[PDB]
Amino acid sequence: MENFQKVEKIGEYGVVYKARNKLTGEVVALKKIVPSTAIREISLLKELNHPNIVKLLDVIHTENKLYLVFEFLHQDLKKFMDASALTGIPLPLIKSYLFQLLQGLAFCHSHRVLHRDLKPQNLLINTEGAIKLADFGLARAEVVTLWYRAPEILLGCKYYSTAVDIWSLGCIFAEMVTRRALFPGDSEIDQLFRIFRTLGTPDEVVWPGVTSMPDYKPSFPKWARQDFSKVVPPLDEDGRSLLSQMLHYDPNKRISAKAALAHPFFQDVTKPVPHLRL
Ligand SMILES: CN(C)C[C@H](O)COc1ccc(Nc2cc(Nc3c(F)cccc3F)ncn2)cc1
Repeated sequence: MENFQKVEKIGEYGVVYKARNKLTGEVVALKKIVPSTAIREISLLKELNHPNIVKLLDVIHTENKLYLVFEFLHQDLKKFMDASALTGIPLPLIKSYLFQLLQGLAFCHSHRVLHRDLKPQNLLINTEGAIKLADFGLARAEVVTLWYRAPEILLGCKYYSTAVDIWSLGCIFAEMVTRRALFPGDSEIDQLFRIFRTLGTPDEVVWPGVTSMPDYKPSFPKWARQDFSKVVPPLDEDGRSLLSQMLHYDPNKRISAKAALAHPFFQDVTKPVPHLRL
C-alpha cells in the first residue's frame, strides 16, 4: 500500500478510495476488503476483461489484508440520474447505456460469472458515453439495498442463475425511464410484496415450481398484475416489450443478455455523449 496515496473516499464490501500510484502516477480506485478460496476467485476476475467491465488492475494481498486496484471512472449512474432528475436522461442515452450493460453481462455470463448485486451505484460512466459494470463476481469471491433483487433470491433460491442480473438491469432500465425506483422495498417482505403488487402475485401458471420455493408462503396475498403502460410511461412498445421479458418471474423464461441484444428496441441504438459535470 505504500505504493498508493489516497486522495479521497469514493464510497463504501469495504471502503473505496480514489488513489494515485506513487510510481506510475496512475489514478485508480482502491478498495480495501484473507481466505485462500477468495484469492483464487479474485485472481480469475483479473482475466475477465471487457470494455463494459471496470478493469481490475491488480490484486494486492499483503499483511494478511486484501486490496483491489480498479480502473478509475469519475461518476456513477446514481449520481448521473439524480443530476438528470429534472429533465430525465434522453432516451437515446438510456438505450445506449442499456445496450452496453447487456454486452457486458453477455460477456460475463458466457464465462459463467454473475454480478449478483447490480445497482446504479456500481454502474460507472465516463465522458466518452461508455458505461461499465463494477464489483463483478466479488459476491462469489450501511443498509444493503434490496430494490434490485430478483424474486427467486427473495424466495430463498440458493442456486440462482445469470437471470438475476437481467432482473436487476430491468429494474434499473425502468428507473432511468421514469426517474423513480421501480420497487423501493425497505425490508425483504416489503420488496417481495412491492414486486407482487406490480407484476401480480406469482403462481404455478406463470412460474412452475414457485409454490415450492423455500420462503414461499401460501398465505401471500394475491394481487393482480398491472399493465406496463402504467408502470413505465412514456416508454414505447419496443422498450416495454423488452422490459417485460427482463422482468419475467420464471428465471428460465427471463430473457438472456445475448437475446436481449437482438431485441427490436436496439435497432436504432447509437452512442450519445452525456453531459457530465466533474
Ligand atoms: C455521496 N456522494 C457525494 C459520493 C459519490 O457519488 C461517489 O462518486 C464516485 C463513484 C464512482 C467512482 N469511480 C470508481 C468506483 C469503482 N468501484 C466501486 C463502485 F463503483 C461501487 C461500489 C464499490 C466499488 F468498489 N471502481 C472504479 N471507479 C468515483 C466517484
